[PDB]
Amino acid sequence: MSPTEAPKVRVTLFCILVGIVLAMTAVVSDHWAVLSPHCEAAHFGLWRICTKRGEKNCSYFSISAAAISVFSLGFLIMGTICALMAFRKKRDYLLRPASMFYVFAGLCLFVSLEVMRQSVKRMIEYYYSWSFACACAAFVLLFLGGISLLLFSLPRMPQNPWESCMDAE
Repeated sequence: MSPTEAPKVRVTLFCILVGIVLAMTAVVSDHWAVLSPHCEAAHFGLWRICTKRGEKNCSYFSISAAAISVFSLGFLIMGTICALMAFRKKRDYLLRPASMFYVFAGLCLFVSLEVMRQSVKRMIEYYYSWSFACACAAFVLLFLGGISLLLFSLPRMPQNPWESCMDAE
């Protein structure tokens, strides 16, 4: 009850509940780039590429980011299964891996972010408004709500000569 029902571990776990959906806001919305030739204004994403002058023509062609963000979504889903099952049956050891997959799901958007930047750099201007700063707020959420959940579930630095990690109870 001490590492799983403390409020400092549930403020963090509710914070991941924000970043679980903001990284889902990014992975469906294709709004994190603006092609601006000057009409051929196109808005890039992972899955659909839509050129807007209504003449809303959304289609596909980017593959790297898409493939990389199967792992960012999937890892998060797997992480939840460790985290949803670690609040019951008095097991708290289980949470330790749940904090691993949220760092990974954090860092598998950050490849995605870097992968999407190259596409806009190789292809007329660039501007991101709606879903780069979404995912750069779900990167920084999942990457840092994962490391803090880790240190809020690893026991403590021992602080005394007698104490040891994995110390009884």
